[PDB]
Amino acid sequence: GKNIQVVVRCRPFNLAERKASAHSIVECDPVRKEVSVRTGGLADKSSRKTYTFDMVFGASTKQIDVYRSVVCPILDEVIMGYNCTIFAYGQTGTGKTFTMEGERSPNEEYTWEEDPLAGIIPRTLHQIFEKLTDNGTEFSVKVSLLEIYNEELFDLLNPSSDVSERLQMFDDPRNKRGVIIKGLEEITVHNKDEVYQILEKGAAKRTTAATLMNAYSSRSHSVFSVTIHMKETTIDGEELVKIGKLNLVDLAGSENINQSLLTLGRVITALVERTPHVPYRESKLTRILQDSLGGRTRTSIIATISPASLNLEETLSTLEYAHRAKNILNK
Ligand SMILES: Nc1ncnc2c1ncn2[C@@H]1O[C@H](COP(=O)(O)OP(=O)(O)O)[C@@H](O)[C@H]1O
Ligand SMILES: CCN(CC)C(=O)c1c(NC(=O)c2cccs2)sc2c1C[C@H](C)CC2
Ligand SMILES: [Mg+2]
Repeated sequence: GKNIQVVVRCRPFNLAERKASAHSIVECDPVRKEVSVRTGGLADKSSRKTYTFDMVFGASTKQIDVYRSVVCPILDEVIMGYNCTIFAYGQTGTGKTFTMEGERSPNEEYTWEEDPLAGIIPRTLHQIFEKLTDNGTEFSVKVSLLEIYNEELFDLLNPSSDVSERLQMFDDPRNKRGVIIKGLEEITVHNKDEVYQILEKGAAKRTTAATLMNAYSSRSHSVFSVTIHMKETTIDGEELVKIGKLNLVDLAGSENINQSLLTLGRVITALVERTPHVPYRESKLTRILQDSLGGRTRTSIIATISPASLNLEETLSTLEYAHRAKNILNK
């Protein structure tokens, strides 16, 4: 057994909000694992709504804080031969993509491997090599990026095929939580010095999918997957063979047509209510990620929220959803 761990990350105010002397309606207390939301009142007299999570990260949280506290422990587990998934869930504009992918610091100040704005995916890839290269491990790394837009499936990493070619999926008859995606490419990442270019290619494929599909970056779900095959020779000369898997899933924005997002919510409702039928089959996303939801994968949710009063209602909606999720048992 193990419950799904759910963490909240509040994003900071941006330029416009900061010059507009915006006041945060959100207070985060990481030590009591608590986010408090100002639901009407004033900064003078106020009703507040409070929520407890597995972790909360306030507006001051940096990319390094998330990597150290959330990602390292999960990566260690994938290195031990486990499957793990991290979802980012939240309204458009609250930092899902920032969290999972990150941005470049302006004016070329950093290399990619040192950029403070690097998110979970590049930091993860960089550390896999940095951990396994030096200790005595023979290992391979494959990555894939399967994205879902309007219940069709796209491979965003494959450098020799166009983005507009949809893929097909079927059930795996060997394993039962399982599906085969015909024609999804697993790209072998030979060393840390091939990481950037692989991701750059996918970036370029993203730009075009965006031209072709309306509000692609908001309405699409992406699943970036890393697989590590490892033959470890222990200092005692014993040879340990293991398979680690990590899914990094950047969900469609949750703001109030998206069958996968609808079904995700229904799948979570079913799992926390222990309704005996769980509607996995009702969308591509919940079929692909069936094992992440009441399955054998260690699963974490980062719910991204905003400090601004404008987003009160959607912030509340994110936190209620995220808060339900805590009750789901995986193994
Ligand atoms: N923790 C953060 N620190 C700095 N900027 C952030 C943070 N979270 C989100 N942002 C900023 O907010 C804007 C939108 O974030 P983005 O990753 O596109 O959100 P989403 O993917 O949820 O729609 C971007 O300008 C991004 O740089
Ligand atoms: C900054 C442009 N890049 C990196 C090429 C990204 O947008 C990006 C990622 N970010 C990054 O790799 C970085 C940010 C800052 C330092 S490294 S991770 C990722 C992509 C795109 C790809 C489709 C899937 C996974
Ligand atoms: Mg985004």
